[PDB]
Amino acid sequence: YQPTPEDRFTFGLWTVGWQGRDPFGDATRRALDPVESVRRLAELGAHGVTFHDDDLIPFGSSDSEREEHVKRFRQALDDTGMKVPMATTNLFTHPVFKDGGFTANDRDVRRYALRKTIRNIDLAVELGAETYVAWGGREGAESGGAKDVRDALDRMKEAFDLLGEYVTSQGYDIRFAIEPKPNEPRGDILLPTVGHALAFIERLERPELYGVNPEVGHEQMAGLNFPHGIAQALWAGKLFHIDLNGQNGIKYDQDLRFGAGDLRAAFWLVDLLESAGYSGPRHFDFKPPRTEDFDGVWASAAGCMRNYLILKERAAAFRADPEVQEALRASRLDELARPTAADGLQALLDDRSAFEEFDVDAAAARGMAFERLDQLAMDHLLGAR
Amino acid sequence: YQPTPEDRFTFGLWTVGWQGRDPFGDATRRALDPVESVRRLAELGAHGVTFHDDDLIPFGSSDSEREEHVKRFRQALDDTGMKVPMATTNLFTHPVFKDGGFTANDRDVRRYALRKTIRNIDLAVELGAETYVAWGGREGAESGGAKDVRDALDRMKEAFDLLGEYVTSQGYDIRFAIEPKPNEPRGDILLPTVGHALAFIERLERPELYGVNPEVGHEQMAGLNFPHGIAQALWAGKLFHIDLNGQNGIKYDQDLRFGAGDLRAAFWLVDLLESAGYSGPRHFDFKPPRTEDFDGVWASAAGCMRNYLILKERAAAFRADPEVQEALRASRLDELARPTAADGLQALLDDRSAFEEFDVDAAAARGMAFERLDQLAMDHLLGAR
Amino acid sequence: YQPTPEDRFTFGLWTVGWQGRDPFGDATRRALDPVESVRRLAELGAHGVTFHDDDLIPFGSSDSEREEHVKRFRQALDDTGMKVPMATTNLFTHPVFKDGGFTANDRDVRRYALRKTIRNIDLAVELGAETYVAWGGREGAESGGAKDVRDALDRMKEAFDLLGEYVTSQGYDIRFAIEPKPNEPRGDILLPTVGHALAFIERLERPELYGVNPEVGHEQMAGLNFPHGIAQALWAGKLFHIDLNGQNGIKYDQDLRFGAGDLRAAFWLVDLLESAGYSGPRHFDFKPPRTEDFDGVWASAAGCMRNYLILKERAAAFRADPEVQEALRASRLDELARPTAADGLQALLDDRSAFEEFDVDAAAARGMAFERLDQLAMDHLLGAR
Amino acid sequence: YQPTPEDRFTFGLWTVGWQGRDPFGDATRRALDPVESVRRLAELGAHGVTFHDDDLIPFGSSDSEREEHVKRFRQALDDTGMKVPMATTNLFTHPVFKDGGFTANDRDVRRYALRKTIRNIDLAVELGAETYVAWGGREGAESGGAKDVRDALDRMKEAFDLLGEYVTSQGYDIRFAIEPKPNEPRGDILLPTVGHALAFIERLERPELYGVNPEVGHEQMAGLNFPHGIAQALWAGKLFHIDLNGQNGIKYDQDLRFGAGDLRAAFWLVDLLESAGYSGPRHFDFKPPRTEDFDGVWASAAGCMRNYLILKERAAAFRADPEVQEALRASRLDELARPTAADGLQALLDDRSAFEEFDVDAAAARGMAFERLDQLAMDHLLGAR
Ligand SMILES: [Mg+2]
Ligand SMILES: [Mg+2]
Ligand SMILES: [Mg+2]
Ligand SMILES: [Mg+2]
Ligand SMILES: [Mg+2]
Ligand SMILES: [Mg+2]
Ligand SMILES: [Mg+2]
Ligand SMILES: [Mg+2]
Repeated sequence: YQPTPEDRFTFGLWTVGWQGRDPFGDATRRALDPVESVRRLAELGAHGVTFHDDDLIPFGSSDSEREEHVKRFRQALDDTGMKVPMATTNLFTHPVFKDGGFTANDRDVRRYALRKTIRNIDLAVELGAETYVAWGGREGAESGGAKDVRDALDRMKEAFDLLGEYVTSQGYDIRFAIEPKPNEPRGDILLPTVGHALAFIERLERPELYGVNPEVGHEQMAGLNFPHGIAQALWAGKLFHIDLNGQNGIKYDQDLRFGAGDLRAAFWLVDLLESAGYSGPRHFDFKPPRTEDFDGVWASAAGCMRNYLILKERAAAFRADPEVQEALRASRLDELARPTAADGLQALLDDRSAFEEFDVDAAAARGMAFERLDQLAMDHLLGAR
Repeated sequence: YQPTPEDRFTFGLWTVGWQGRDPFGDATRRALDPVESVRRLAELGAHGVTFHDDDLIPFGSSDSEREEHVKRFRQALDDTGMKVPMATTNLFTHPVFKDGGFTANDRDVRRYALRKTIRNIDLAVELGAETYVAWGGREGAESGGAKDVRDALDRMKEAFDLLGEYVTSQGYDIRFAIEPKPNEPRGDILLPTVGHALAFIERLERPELYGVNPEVGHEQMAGLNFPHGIAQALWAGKLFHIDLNGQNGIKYDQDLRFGAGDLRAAFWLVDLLESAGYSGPRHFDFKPPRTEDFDGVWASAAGCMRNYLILKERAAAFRADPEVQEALRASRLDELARPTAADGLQALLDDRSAFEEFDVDAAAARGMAFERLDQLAMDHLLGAR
Repeated sequence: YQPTPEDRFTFGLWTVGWQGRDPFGDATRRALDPVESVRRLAELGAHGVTFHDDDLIPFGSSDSEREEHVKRFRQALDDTGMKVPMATTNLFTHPVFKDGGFTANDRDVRRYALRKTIRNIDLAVELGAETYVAWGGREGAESGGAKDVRDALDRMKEAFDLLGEYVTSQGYDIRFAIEPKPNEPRGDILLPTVGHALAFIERLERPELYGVNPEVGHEQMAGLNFPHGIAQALWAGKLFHIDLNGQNGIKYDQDLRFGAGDLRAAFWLVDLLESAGYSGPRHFDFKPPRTEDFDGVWASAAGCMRNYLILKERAAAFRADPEVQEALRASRLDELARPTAADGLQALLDDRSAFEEFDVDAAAARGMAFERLDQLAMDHLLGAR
Repeated sequence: YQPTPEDRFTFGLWTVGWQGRDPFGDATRRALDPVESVRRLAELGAHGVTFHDDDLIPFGSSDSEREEHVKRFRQALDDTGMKVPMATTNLFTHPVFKDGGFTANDRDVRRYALRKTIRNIDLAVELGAETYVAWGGREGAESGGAKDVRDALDRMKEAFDLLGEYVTSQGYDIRFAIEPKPNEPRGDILLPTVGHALAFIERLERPELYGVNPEVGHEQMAGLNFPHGIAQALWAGKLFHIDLNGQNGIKYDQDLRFGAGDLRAAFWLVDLLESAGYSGPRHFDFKPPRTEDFDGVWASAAGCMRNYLILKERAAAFRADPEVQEALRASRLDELARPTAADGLQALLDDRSAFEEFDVDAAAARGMAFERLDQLAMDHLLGAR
């Protein structure tokens, strides 16, 4: 189960670089130089890395310092063959963003947030990124009167429209991906789920430029089914990027390594991505627990990739098993894929077998055989066949 | 705090008529005749009632029995002045719907579900309903392989497109409202939140015909902020109807009377509906607890309306208080309503006060004054001013 | 992975016998004769069955009808070799119990609940049960003023004390097990978790007679770690019985087959029960989903036992792996088992290496190596070694 | 609604002193001198303050620096009349505690944790504290193999037994209170709820020395009913202290000001504390949101006390209303307080009115009248009577 760069596994600089500061504790690890992270991730078999502006260039850097930070980083990419497929903006750490960036109540903060974003879009394009992610972690509220949400959505649409005007006027070949999260660090965050983000995109001026960047743990913080939400994003043509990690139910954002948390949900996710032919990066947004030293950091990162590859093998074995293929027919998955009424509305209205002469009791007696099918999936996941 | 029919309070026949059967217990109340419910709700000051087909016409009724059930019902409406603003279809009780209606794996069940729906659309229009609600309570799954969600969404879109073709060909003046719910009775339900439903509507052939019917308790079963979701639905122009009740957190669907559950969320909801000028029915989808006899049924229904009227008074007093109006300016709600960059993208890029000369430390030091504002809201809710 | 009666797998009559009625739907399966269930479970390799009084003897049965129902049941046990290790009382289905049994506000209902329980204790002893379970599903409230919880706990203690007086005066060799549940069907249920039940037992007059009957899905409805709670019950010497099933997070009580839901938690549970030497029944309290016909009922029951046996093999392989044993030493699980201060309080106070000369920075730098250990557990669960 | 020191309102130094650093953001406020906090809280009408050792004496302070920090603090207490009723130990911030204090896998860390605690017990007694709180925020795990919970509970019992030996040998008049929390910052925390903590205390060598310090928001992070848990703690005689704040459901620990979050639960809590005659401190463990400047800090602290006093008035008015007193009799709260069987077991067995001649249908038909009672409580809370 050895990863190769062809598997397209990517990691944020902020993931293996997390120093372990949590709301009740100080850092347990020293800071990692971005160049060392790139080198160490390349040896593990990763394809590339991603970054926030402030991960790569310390906040408040002079233009001269900025140029040398980028130059060092580019040299590490050239030495290793790593790519940078995605970049994003930090609009959440600095105190100025305490009430948001794009939807801060203060207008001057909103204009600053846009300029900070635009400057990193230029850098991302220079480094070859294809996707630009926006996680509005500070957009939201702890109390009801603090934020008029209709006005906030007006401001959010205004910001993303301006960003789309900028990339189209510059001729950039980059697309945007909105990352939803239901809560934390704000009491409630705007666009809290995949669904809310997909709905918002359809009101932007150039919807074709925007998709979603869903994260396993974030949808699970609302108790939702992550594979179901990914299926709706794929159905809409909007899965531009994906963040993989693990989460144990409804609680604080744990960012466990992928495969931890809800293991069966991880299996059904990999089954779906591989069956659908998703061709984007398999990106890990995770935190090595602060109990770990640097050896544990790299073990946890390796485990992300290993677990994806194990689940990929088991899902493929499941779908290729002739006994599973007949169980899928026994449960009428083949009929689900067939149109309900390709004969049209009038023919349906005239069809007495659809109502007047439909035997509801005979249809109701037909078992779905879902439990046999699900035990075949369990046996395949566990390697018990 | 006396309701009048001008307040537009409506109730489902199935609400006060719930006999108290739950998954662990038998019914504690006898069945109510729809005619008696209409009479008793009119005396309490309700505006009208809503129904599922099977609430009004017992399943399996002959055409002759059907005509007399409707005739009796219409006479009660004429005697009381009650209206019927909304109707819906039962696609969840009968065993034939155990794997769904519109997205059942069996194609013949899906065609039956469409014919059952179309027949009740005709009845709804005859009784004057303006909105037709769809709650897909059986659309979903308990296990991952049972339902290919991309195929299921294809079938769901096919069903709603056929329904829109039917109403437009018949010249009906009725619109559809999709009611989301995250889970129960299926392990996960398709279109689980307001957001997912809004996103789905934008892929239908005639999106102008479809909106949402959100329910307080359902969004709270995913831990989401119900007033925030309503604000996004209003922003999109899609709040066609609303279901009011109460829910104590993430658990089974409690359907408590409105004002029970999360009281502060009820206050912010009423504030938003009244400020936005929502003019549709204030519909209660609630269950009088099975501890109650019929006197308790009518007390619980009266309490729904009373709590709405109390909260309406307190929210109005909050917004009209000059001290609250200056607190809103102190927290810069006025600036949130002003465009970020009406001067345009180029002017923003050329504005040195937006980045090069922006004083981030001075802006970061400005307090938001949100806690004073929220205590003014608490004082108004509690009548402590 | 074939079960034998030596594995001690047991099932409630109400599990495979569940007809599929849920709060929104009618039954999808016909009722099962208890004699047929006993026969079919014996062929699958079960050890025995459990029952509520009303599962075996329809409510309101004459003494003559009661005798023939028991006689038929006993003959099926004799023909198959099945045992009855546990019995319990239905104090939740009949409308008279709508506000509780032992803690109903009406005193005459509380006395009736005690007499109904005592009559089934006699039957349980006659059939050889060693454990008598109490699930107070109706003990609780939907509103704050309905139930004074201090008075309710007085009544709950009074009921269990009277039951302990009864069994000791009759010379019965049977013990009680309290089954906690946080909510459903009441809005909040008294003694909602394993912890609350353990604490309550220590205030009874004869605490040695009472332990807990925890259920996987119930602790997960509060978001708690089920293996951790089982460990505390074992530590206290109070794990008298256990209910095995599956649950997908915080929502309605799903009662999925064991191994579904949180698969990793099922692995750690089996590891703990087998390591600790738990010798009681492995009881399944689960519902075959109402999508299934009778073939699916028996497939789902077989899957309960199969999943336990697979996890038992993988946990045993994990603990016997020499590489796992050195990883446990690397993470200092051996030091956790050693007393902190067997030298005593005074020696600890005089030990300068414990404070004055303790090198906190060197200790803080030691990694715990927990992520390597957890990936070894994942590899063993998945059969990737 | 003006607080006086007779109301016994207390605040932790770490509450108003929280600088606003969260897991995704830097501090938004400068650090407060403990002496200034004492002065400002005294002017607001607080009774006293509480502290962790490291709040008052920076970690790593020399004995000489330690003496001057305490001397300054004592002078502020003398100048203002503020008391110190509670103190606690920081066993969670420093990296050395990353795997726990009392239950760390490393034995030398566990011995250090005990010595750090004992040194602050001496200081607490010197400053007059009556209660010593222990919050084991780092005791727990993110993965199943990292922590054998039976061994961890052995170590936890060993630590608390040693602490009880220390206070009894020194002749101190101080008692311990264990503060439960279900999760955060560890993935699962040991003793996660009030119930688990009460059960654990009964296995200590001197149980009379230990009680609980429950926190509103912590029990709500498991979806539990906080007034119900407080009632069980009072019933057991173990409510030694209480932490008041607000929480919006199952998510990260919000620590909102008291009265925010679940407002109805706050009403029922105040009703219970006042009815039961709880005479300990009303302690606020809350965080002014990081959106606020120092004016907002003091507004949020004032709001804690104001909301308690408003709810106290409304609960008193509820219980004194003659119409509420007859509604309580209508719902048979008076019968709940009467023994079920003071006549004894034999008389109950001989009572034919309890079973043979009990009319279950007549009893089942009696409504509980709980909804009328709950609307009277709502009207009183809202000042609508
Ligand atoms: Mg995350
Ligand atoms: Mg992410
Ligand atoms: Mg509902
Ligand atoms: Mg509804
Ligand atoms: Mg259950
Ligand atoms: Mg059970
Ligand atoms: Mg807290
Ligand atoms: Mg606390």
